Parts: sequence; C-alpha cells; structure tokens
Amino acid sequence: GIEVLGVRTGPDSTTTIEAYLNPRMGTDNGFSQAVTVATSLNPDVPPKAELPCYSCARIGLPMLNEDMTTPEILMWEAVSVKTEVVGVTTMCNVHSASIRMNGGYGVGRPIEGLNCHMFAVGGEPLELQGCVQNWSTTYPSGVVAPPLKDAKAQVLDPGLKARLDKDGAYPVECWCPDPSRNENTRYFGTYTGGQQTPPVLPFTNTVTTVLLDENGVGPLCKGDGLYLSCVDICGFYSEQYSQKQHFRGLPRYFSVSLRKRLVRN
Amino acid sequence: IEVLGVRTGPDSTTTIEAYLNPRMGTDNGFSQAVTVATSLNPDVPPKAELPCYSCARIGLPMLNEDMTTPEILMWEAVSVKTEVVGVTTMCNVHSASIRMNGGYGVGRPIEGLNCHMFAVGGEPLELQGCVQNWSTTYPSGVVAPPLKDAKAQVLDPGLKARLDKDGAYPVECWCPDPSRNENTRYFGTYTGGQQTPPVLPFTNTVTTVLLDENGVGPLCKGDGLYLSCVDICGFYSEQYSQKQHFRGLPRYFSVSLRKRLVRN
Amino acid sequence: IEVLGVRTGPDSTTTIEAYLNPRMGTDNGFSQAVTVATSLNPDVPPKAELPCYSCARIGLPMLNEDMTTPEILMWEAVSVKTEVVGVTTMCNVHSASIRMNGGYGVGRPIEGLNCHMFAVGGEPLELQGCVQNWSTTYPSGVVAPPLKDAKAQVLDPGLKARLDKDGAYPVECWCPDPSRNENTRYFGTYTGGQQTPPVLPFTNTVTTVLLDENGVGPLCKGDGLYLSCVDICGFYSEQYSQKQHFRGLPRYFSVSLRKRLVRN
Amino acid sequence: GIEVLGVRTGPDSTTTIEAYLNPRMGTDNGFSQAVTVATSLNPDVPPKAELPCYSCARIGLPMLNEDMTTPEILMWEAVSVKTEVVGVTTMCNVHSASIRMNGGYGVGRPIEGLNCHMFAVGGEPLELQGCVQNWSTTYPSGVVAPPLKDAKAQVLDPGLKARLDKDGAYPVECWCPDPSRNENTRYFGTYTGGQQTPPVLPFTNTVTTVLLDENGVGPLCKGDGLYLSCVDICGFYSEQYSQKQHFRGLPRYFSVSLRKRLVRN
Amino acid sequence: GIEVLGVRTGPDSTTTIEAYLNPRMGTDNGFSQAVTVATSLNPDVPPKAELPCYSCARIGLPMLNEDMTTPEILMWEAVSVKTEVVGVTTMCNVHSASIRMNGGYGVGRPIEGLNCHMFAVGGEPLELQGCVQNWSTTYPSGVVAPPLKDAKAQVLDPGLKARLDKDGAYPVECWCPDPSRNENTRYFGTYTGGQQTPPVLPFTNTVTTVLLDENGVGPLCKGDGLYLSCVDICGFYSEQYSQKQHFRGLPRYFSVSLRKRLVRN
Ligand SMILES: [Cl-]
Ligand SMILES: [Cl-]
Ligand SMILES: [Cl-]
Ligand SMILES: [Cl-]
Ligand SMILES: [Cl-]
Ligand SMILES: [Cl-]
Ligand SMILES: [Cl-]
Ligand SMILES: [Cl-]
Repeated sequence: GIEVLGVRTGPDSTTTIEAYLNPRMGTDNGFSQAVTVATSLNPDVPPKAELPCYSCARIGLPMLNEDMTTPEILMWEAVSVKTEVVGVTTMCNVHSASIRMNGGYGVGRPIEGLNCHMFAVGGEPLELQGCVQNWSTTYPSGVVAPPLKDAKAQVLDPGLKARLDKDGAYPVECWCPDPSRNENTRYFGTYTGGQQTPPVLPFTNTVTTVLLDENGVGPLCKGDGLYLSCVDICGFYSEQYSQKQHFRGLPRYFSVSLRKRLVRN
Repeated sequence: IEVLGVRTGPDSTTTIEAYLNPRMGTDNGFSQAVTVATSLNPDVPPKAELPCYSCARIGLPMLNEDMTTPEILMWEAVSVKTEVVGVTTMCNVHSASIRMNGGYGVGRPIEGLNCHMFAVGGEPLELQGCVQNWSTTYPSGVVAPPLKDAKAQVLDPGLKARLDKDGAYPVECWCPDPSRNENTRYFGTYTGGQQTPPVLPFTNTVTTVLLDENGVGPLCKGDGLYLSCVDICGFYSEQYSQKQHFRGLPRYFSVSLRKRLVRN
Repeated sequence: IEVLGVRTGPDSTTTIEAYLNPRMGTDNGFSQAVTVATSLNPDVPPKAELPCYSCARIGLPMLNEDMTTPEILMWEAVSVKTEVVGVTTMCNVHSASIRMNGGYGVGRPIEGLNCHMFAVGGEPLELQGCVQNWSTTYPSGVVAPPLKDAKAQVLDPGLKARLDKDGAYPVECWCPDPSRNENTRYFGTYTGGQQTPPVLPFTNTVTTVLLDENGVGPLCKGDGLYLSCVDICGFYSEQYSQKQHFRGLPRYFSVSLRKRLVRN
Repeated sequence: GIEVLGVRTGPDSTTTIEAYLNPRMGTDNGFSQAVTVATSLNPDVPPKAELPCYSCARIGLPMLNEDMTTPEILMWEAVSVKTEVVGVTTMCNVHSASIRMNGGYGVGRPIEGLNCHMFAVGGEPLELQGCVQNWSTTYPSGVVAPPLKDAKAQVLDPGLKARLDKDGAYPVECWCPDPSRNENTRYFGTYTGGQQTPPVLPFTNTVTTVLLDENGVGPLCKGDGLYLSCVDICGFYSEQYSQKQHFRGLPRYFSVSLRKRLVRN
Repeated sequence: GIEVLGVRTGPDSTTTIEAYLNPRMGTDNGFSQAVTVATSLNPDVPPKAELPCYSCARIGLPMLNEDMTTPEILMWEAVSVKTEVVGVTTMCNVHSASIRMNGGYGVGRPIEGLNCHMFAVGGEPLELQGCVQNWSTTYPSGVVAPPLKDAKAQVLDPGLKARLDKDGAYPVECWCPDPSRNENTRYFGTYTGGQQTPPVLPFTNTVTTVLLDENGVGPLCKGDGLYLSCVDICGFYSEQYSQKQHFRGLPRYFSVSLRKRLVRN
C-alpha cells in the first residue's frame, strides 16, 4: 500500500552497496558437522551443527528523511544486483583427504551431490513458508523451525510462516521463500538433487539481474535497510577414512545498485 | 465465443491466488509404499499408491448484472506466476533414507522420475486416457479410463474425460488432451530414469503469459477459474525396508485476470 | 512450382487434426521382446522387434474442379502444433518391471534410447537408406534398403525411398534424406545411451512455423497433407525374464493451412 | 589480402552446392578396426585402421574469370550452409551383436561414449594446429601427423602447422582447427567426452548457419574451389563376445549457398 | 575511477592482439605429476608439481602518450575477444595407456572428470580472493598461497587478497577471481564437478565475447599493457597400470580487438 511517485535524480541520488555473506552450514567455516541419519522417522533428532541455514544481512543505507512529517518522503529503490558465489575454484582440490577414486589409487572425490542455491534482495526481511520432509522431526533449540502439530507441514499449511530475521538460524530444509508474500523482495532459487551429481557453478563479473517489477519499480528499502539473503549448498565432502559426509557451502558476494524514489507518506 | 474489447477502468482487473496440495495417494505429500506386480495380469495398484492430478475451481467475482444482453463480460486469464512450494525440503538427508557411502554417508535425497504440469483454464482440463498396461485393474475411488483392449496403451479417441475431481484422476492413466483444451493452457514436463536428479527452480520473478495468437487468454465460463497440476519430485526410499514412496510438493498460483466483452 | 499470392477471405484457411499410433513392431505401443544376434552374420531381426515410421496422407478440401486454368490453388501448410500423447503413462512403476533397490523398490520406468521425429509435407517424406550392419537380414513385411556392400553403413546415394506405407519402413535402416524433401519440413532428435532418462514435454502452447526463408510452407500436391513421425521413448524391462521391449507413444498433429495461388 | 567490393546480383549470380563426405574412422564403411591400447606411453603404436581422420573435399565451382587481367574479378562467396549428420536413426539398432544389457537378457548397448563433431566451410583448405595427448606416440605410415620432437606437442607448439589437404589422412587426435589462422574458413566443433555418454544427435532440414563475418563477408572461394571438412565420431560399438570397441562415424551432408562477389584484382 | 571521454578514431586507432597461454597443470607440458592424497586434513602437503595454477601474460601495446601530464590522455580499450581452447580433439585419443573400459577389453578411458575453465581480459592484473577447501593445507615452496591462520580461509576472509602477477604460480584451488574488485577486467569462469563427468568442449572461430560494460566501456590498458589470464582443467588422465590420476590442461588462444579511448588525466 505504498503510492510510488517519480524517481529522484541529481547528485548523490544513486549508490552501490557491496556485501558478502559467509555460509551457515551448521558450523561457521563452510562445512556442517558430519551428518547423522535417523534409523526411523521418529525419533529423528538432527543436531544444530548438521543443519544448513539461510544467510541474511540488513545493510544500513544513507538516512533519507530526517523529517517524516511531509506528504512525500524518499526511499532507496534497488534497481539491479550482481552476485557471485566466491571460492568455486576450491572444488578443484582433490588432495585434502576425501574418498579416493579408482579403487583408492586415484584422486579424492571432489565436493559433489545435491546443490541448492538461492539469493534474494528486498526492502524488508524475506518471507518464509514452513515445509518439512518429516513432520515427526525434532528440530534442535537454537534453530527456528515451524511448529509441527500434524503431517500437513509436509505440504502447504498456510499457518506456518516466518520472516528471515536471523542469520544462520532458519534451516533450509524446513523453510522456503513464500511465493504468496514477498511483494517487496525478489528471490531466485535453484535445487539440483541426486546422490553424486556434478556441481555446475559459474563465476563471472559480467551478469546483472534487474530487480524492477512490471511497473518499473524495484524493492523499496523500508527504514533505509537493504535485505540480502542466500544459501549456497555446493554438495558433500566425504571423509576418506570414516566416509562420513559434511555439507559444503560457499560465500556469496552482492553488489546492489540503488536510486532514490519519491513515495506518498 | 465472439471475443470483443477488453473492459478497462476501476475493478476491471483482479489477481487470484491459490495453492493446491499434492495428491500422491495419501494426503500429506507421499504415496503409501509402492507395490509392484510380478506380471501384467493381475496388476492391482492400491489407490494409496497412485499419484493423481490436483485441481481446483475458483469462483470469481460477480461482473454481470444481467446475462440476457447481446454482450456480456467474462474474466480473461492474462498471465500466471506459479511456484512449487517446499523445494528446499529436498535438502533433508537425515530423515531415515538409505545411506550413501556404504551406510556411512548421508541419506539419499528424494530422487528419480519427475513429472511437473500446471494448467490454467476457463473450464475443466480435458484429458485423454492412455495407460502403460491395459490389463491393470484400477482401484475403487479413482477415475480411470475403460480398458476394453490394448489400444488404451496408445491413442483410443473413445477414452476422454474432464479433470473434475481433485485427487481422483491418476497421472499414469490420463494426459492433457491436445485435440481439445481450446480454453486452457497446459505446461508439462516428464524427466524419467531411476535415480535422476530433480531440478527444481523457485523464484517470484517469472510470469507465463496465457494469451493466444489473437491476444485472448482463457475465458472463465460460469465465472470459474480452473487450476490443475501435478508435481512428482521423485521417490523417498525407506532406510530399513528399502520400499519407495512417491513424493509430491504443493504448487502456488497467482493469476492476473481482466474483464473481456464477448457476444452473448 | 511458381508460387504467387496467398488467397485470403472466408474459407481461405483450415486446420487439420490427426493422430498417428506408434508402430514399434506390434499394434499397441510395444515391440515384441527384442532378440540380439551373437555375431554380425547371421543377424535376423523379426518384423515384430523392429520399430517403423508412422505416416498418413490426409485428404484436404478439393481446390480445383478445373485444372486447365493458367493459375490454380494449393493448400499451403504454414504451422503445426504437435504433441506426444501418453507421456504421463511413464509415471507407472507398478506394472511388472525390474525393481530398484535390490528388488524392494518400485519398477524401473521406461528408459534408455529415445528417438523422436515429426514431419509435415505436401508429398511423402523422402528417405535415405543407412544401416549399422550391412549383413543384417531384414524380414519379410518391411521395406529395407538393398544391402549389396558395406557402403550401406555410410552414405550410398543409390539407397533411396519414399515413406509411402505406415508401419513398414524400419527406423534403423532409413533416415530423412537432407538432399531431397524440398516440400517437407522434418524435425528429429536422437538421445542414446543405456538407461538414459527420457525428457518429454507436453504442452498446447508451442507452434512450429513451416514457412521457408521465402515465406512459403509445404504445398499440398493433389490436395494431400503428409504427416510422418516416430516416438521411441525407451525400453520396458520385464521383471522376470529381464527381456526388453521398445515403447513408442502416439503423436497428435494440428496443421494450419491457407490457400496459395500458383502458376499451372 | 583481398579488397572486397560489391555483391554481384542478377540472373546466375547465385548457386547452391550439395555434397556429402563419408566418414574416415580407419576403415572405409563407418567403423574403425577394433581399437588396441598401449600398456605404457612408450611404445604406443596405434595402427592407421584404428585412428579416425578428418573428412575433406574440394568442390569445383563454375569458372568466373576467363580473363584474370581485369582490375576487378569475381569470386564465389559462401553465405550460408545447411548441414546434416546422415544415418542418425541407425543408432536405434540394438540387435546387431553388441554387449547385452540386463546381465545378458536385455537388448544390445547402442553406439555410445565420446562424440566429436566438426564441420567447416571455406575458400581454401582448413588450417590445422598439431597437438597430441602423448608426445611419445608412434603415428603410423599412411597418416600425416605432426613431428613429435619434445613434450611441447602435448600443448601449443606454434611450429606444428598443417593444411587439411587429403581426405582420411589427418588423424583427429593429433590436429585441431588453428584459431590463429582460418581467416577464410568458418569451423564449428563440439567434443562431448566420458565413457558411455549418451550421443545427442539432431536431424532436421530447417536449420541454416550464416557464414558471413562481422563485415558481412563469407568465405571467398580461391581458384573457384569450395572446401568442405568434417568429422562425426558418434561413439563406440562394443562387440558382444570379445568386448573390443570400434569408433563409429556417420556421413555428413552439406548444402552451401554462394553468391558472386566483386574483388580488386 | 577514470572519467572516460570519446573513442579516438582514424588510421591506426584500432589494433588486434593475438596470444596463446600454455597450461600450468604442475609440469610444463599439459599434465600434473601423479596426484597424491592426504589420509587426513593435517598434515596435507600437496607438492607444487600436483597443483594446477592460473596462466597469465601481459602483452605490451603501442605507446600512446609522449606527455603523461596533459589534461586528457589516450588508453587502449579492449572491446571484444575471440578465445579458443586448443587441442580439444586430443581427447579423442583412447589408445595412450589409460584404464581400459569393458573390464579391460575395450578402449582406454578418455580424459574425464572435473572441469574448470576461466578466461579474463583486463587493463591490469586479475584481482584474486583467497579461499581454500582445507585451512590446514601446507602449500608448497614455489607457489603463492593465501596465509592460513584460521578456518575463515575456507569461506570469505576479506584480508586474503592478491593479484595474478606470475604465470604458473597461483594455484586454482586457493584463489578465485575477486568479484569485489576487477572493475577493469572481464572474467568468465565455469566449474563442472563430479567424478567421471564428460568434458563438453566447443571449438569454433565464429564466437566473439564483447568486453564493453553497461556504459559501453571496455577494459582500459594501464601503462599500455593488456592482461590475459586463464585456466583450462579438462579432467583427469588415469594411468592404466598404477591407476594414479593426473590433471590434464589445454592451451588457450586469444584474439583481442582494441581501440584508442580518450580519458581525463
Ligand atoms: Cl528529480
Ligand atoms: Cl562472518
Ligand atoms: Cl489440503
Ligand atoms: Cl490405429
Ligand atoms: Cl550488380
Ligand atoms: Cl566414398
Ligand atoms: Cl576521434
Ligand atoms: Cl610455453
């Protein structure tokens, strides 16, 4: 319910924000703890250190309205983003103690298997819908999980909603971007599953995503905050000896172009 | 229908939002553990093991104060944004699947054959009957084509239906009828194989335009918008038994409509 | 043919709808169980194990009661919408296939090599003979190229035919002739390998335009529209014997035509 | 070299050339001899009959200049090509004595594995750069192979150059199109590797490749010759009993559109 | 930032630079030494001969500015590049002593597995961000590796920066292009992982990459130097007997088209 007026131009009417988000795979430096697997659907008690979570940050922008009593005020409008997964070339490492190919004689398996990549740029926290594979899962304290009162949580229960308002706390497996909300956020997600699937990861500085909607309006930054969200699961690392697996995530870089937009107060 | 001009001005457009939960054979995203015949006859799949199409009819706002005039208005579906919801649930490798690396690694994610379809129309989706095995005995509580001979394994033009009941028309014995559906747009993809990686996008930035060559979208007969889908995402394998279950995910729809004048 | 102007006005356009059922070696979507030679000679594939091209000539409304005038009319095919029918049958994993997960999981779906072709023309599709094994003995009841030497394994320009009989020209010994077919458009894809996932779209929203670089579609000689296809979707494996059968699916065609004036 | 002037139009100013090249996989009829494999890098002595080679032909064009002493002359200019791999549907054969699937009970493996497809259209022979996987390889009598004096032949040694001037004589594995030359040829190549990779082979008569460069100039046919080159390795055939493998290649059709082009003489 | 003025046209205002870079896989001629694999994360001591490194070269350009104090000066602007991996067809070799398919009876495995391809064109050295898979790795004498003082080196530690200023010295696995810098370079990278993944390698002379940014400005060559960078890991070669694996890399050709650009000094 924001009445959007004209773009405000002139000196200092545009700015570019640069930020990076480190991955939250369950521990702080790119890997989950070795993943444990329940023998049945109940009990199913995944430790916090084994659950990849969304990354998020609010970037404070230059204050626009010392006076909020005028019939019009200014908002920062996100018009475009360049975003990069950082450290893709680390997956050329086949010497750091993974399970060896060619019956033990070849190199270590690279990081491989299921991939899940999402980035989002908005003027407020990303809106989430709760959904899980197993409604009987006992989620750990210190992650935010939807309430699991019945099996409808395995499909769409519209009572299960959240905002992505804490970095490294909302597990990827029990929340997805809510397509029924997020009027003021653009999100872009991919999942490529399978067991030992080859990760396919580009890295270029030449690609821009335009964030304008049908009316030529980008996300409008409420309270002069820019909201960045992502997850970048790149596959599993297998330990050579134990053969236990760890999620591997990589950091993401954002460059967001903003302009001043007049709106009705 | 003789299609005339778009009616513009206040309240001439609306957006309909809806979601459809998947009908994989039980109500909460999974089939019952799938059984497999030892021969083509008898072949008796239980209802709880057969994925079915999801469908809904949304009653639309009143737009005609009279239905006897030489022109009337219909809601015209211009575009749709649609999303498979819960794609990130497939990052779960702890909930009691068959373990990789000889039992030492994580559980297999949901994987294998995928079948994704959505449709938006102004009347029920029209189906053509077709089966893999004409000897199959379909269960009580589903709508299956009559199977009188083996031509049901290819195209028997006698085997037609309308998708008019949610969770009742099995995916494996009906497909969208390309000879009908003048007033519905459908979009389907099948990706088969045994352990195939599911590839599932999730974004709020992609719009499908529903206009035909003449610039006319589906026209909502009886002020009904008809949504249909299936989203089989693969199989869940039980760690101990190694039995498999179909997994389906819900689908969200946002449909943009405008008022269209037509000859009555 | 000297092609002149498009004839417009009432009844200047028509749409032809047709379907072709697959010819995999038996009448209802499957080959007989496939046998495999132990050497290149003898190699004697039965007719029931050899997929063949589907084809039909559709009679169009007669245009020229008088064929003596300096100009006459021909039907010109401008576009086609075509669909493989029954794609969703490949969601069936209960009808007696080899079971995954060591016998505990579902049946393998139909998978492996795929070969899909459709063609629309104003005369029969022109074929080039080419085989994998020049020593193959092709059976009675199919049309196969003569095999007098091993050049038949590559391009022997002496080996030509017209697709003039439904279910009679094996796919493996004939391909569309790129040196002919001036008056036919053909569109073919082969995806090989052993257990390869079939990837099969099904939509009513995709149109193929048949106009050449000069804006002219196939011209229907003698008021005949010629439709051809093959749709090998993979192999079905029998649970017990583990023998394999080719699976094919039917194909639907909707062809838009317009009247074109030509010099007589 | 050539100062390019105007396109010559009017009657007889255009022509279409149709040709086919049969594959040269090591024997004349689509297959290599069964392939033998060295136990070490030295000695490594591949027989000619086991080495796929490039196909090539020069097509004579209508003679344009009885008098080659005028200040301007005409050249045939290649503007576009339609090209097709012929015999793709042969790969639906699963009965002709290959290794059987389903533990011997199913159909024969189709032709599968590494694919290499190239076509080229030019106004002079295709220019080649020598490059090998093993500089210790002894190439056979009856093929043209680069001299192998040191291991730089495994990467780029700019001393190792050739012209594709003989059909079925230049092995694919020791020559590639030279990107530093070929000003007057367009080449188009794809390699898809791996062990049992599915071949993906289109066949249509509806696809045209334009051969014009950034200046709107196609290959200019020196001496009224059109030069066609290709290779089409479609994978390996496995013999049911021995399990030895043969390269399989398919023939390629070309239709080339030419127009008369005035040049400075 | 440079204030960019008009393109300078006229005779000698454009030039084309051609160059090739041979790969640096750990030895001089296209292959790493046989790769060794640690049994644990510490110690993990990859020899230099087993670590693929980036290729780079500075190409000297014609000197533009006799007086470097004028209010405007000229810079060479890179507007487009044609780039080719050379030697792709060498991967059709299945005779040179690899592990044999069909249980020893078939041909040798071709080069296959993880691929990593990057090319970059800039007016200064490519800027790098340090990131590793294992912060406990001991990088060898003779390579430039980021300092590894804690596990943040496995994600984005913004302290870990470098410039690609030496050919065959910066390992691919511990450096990636820095998306927070490189304003004056265009880089284009792909990684395709997995164990035995088919390499997919095109080779054509018909494809041009435009290097102009959103404002129509290509990289500007500081000190009249053009900076070229790449890596082309094409997979692993498996030795038939030992079954040890070697990285295989291929050389890359560049053709860069430049024009003179006026800039405010
Ligand atoms: Cl303003
Ligand atoms: Cl941090
Ligand atoms: Cl529900
Ligand atoms: Cl029939
Ligand atoms: Cl002229
Ligand atoms: Cl010949
Ligand atoms: Cl100038
Ligand atoms: Cl060098």
